Amino acid sequence: QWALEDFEIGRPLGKGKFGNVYLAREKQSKFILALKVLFKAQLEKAGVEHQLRREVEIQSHLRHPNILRLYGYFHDATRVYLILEYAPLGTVYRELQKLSKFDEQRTATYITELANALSYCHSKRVIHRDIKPENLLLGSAGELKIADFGWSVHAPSSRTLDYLPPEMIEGRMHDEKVDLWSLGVLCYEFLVGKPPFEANTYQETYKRISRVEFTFPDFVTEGARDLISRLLKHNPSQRPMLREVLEHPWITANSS
Ligand SMILES: O=C(Nc1cccc(Nc2nccc(Nc3cccc(C(F)(F)F)c3)n2)c1)C1CC1
Repeated sequence: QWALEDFEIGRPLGKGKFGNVYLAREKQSKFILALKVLFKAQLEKAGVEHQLRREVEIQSHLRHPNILRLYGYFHDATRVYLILEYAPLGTVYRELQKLSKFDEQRTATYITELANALSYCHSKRVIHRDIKPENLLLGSAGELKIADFGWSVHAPSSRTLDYLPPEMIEGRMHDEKVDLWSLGVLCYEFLVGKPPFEANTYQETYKRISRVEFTFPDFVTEGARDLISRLLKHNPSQRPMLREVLEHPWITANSS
């Protein structure tokens, strides 16, 4: 039975959705971890307790080198506390704005690691549906880790905009092919420095996503163009399997 008294709190890592994440050390063992603090009142108001419950259930039970481990949880009067694996090298989000854009080797490596992780998730009937750079963390060896499971629905079939597929914004039926779409958007954003449907406006981004209207800058190689164009199909059925993505020649040539 964990309590706040069991941990020494350190620097704030991030300022989060429903509260900050802190660096923490467990007192007995000196184990370094991340403490995600969520405010109950704000969870009530947003009405996302189910998604939190699913998140907790999913992340505690899944075991993958490219998925951030969840060790446990506890609460008090005002807060819920998530006890998380600490990822030393931060978010791919910060990494992206620091480097501006990624080279093909770094990108294909990240895509490989994500595809492996999502392939595992999909085999356990878990669909992420909230994949984006700020939910992607880097471990001590720079290995990509899915940070959490977001505030999405995770069932095999269900019904910023930048990372959501056309079937999800149009209120249509959506499945595991959502994560393939997200993989296409990430691959584009990694190479270009911005997501393919980015706009100054929500209403415009919505239009871009629905029309699937994006263009490549000249420096995007044909192998990269081929994978991305395969992933960003309007019709989910047309999107490749994660298995095909892992075998794609551009991935093979460039991934570590
Ligand atoms: O800042 C550094 N590293 C760093 C920044 C931010 C986060 C981490 N690690 C980490 N490990 C486990 C979990 C998290 N979670 C987390 C990190 C950042 C933001 C949020 C959000 F937005 F959900 F609150 C959650 N972060 C590590 C240091 C320069 C390299």
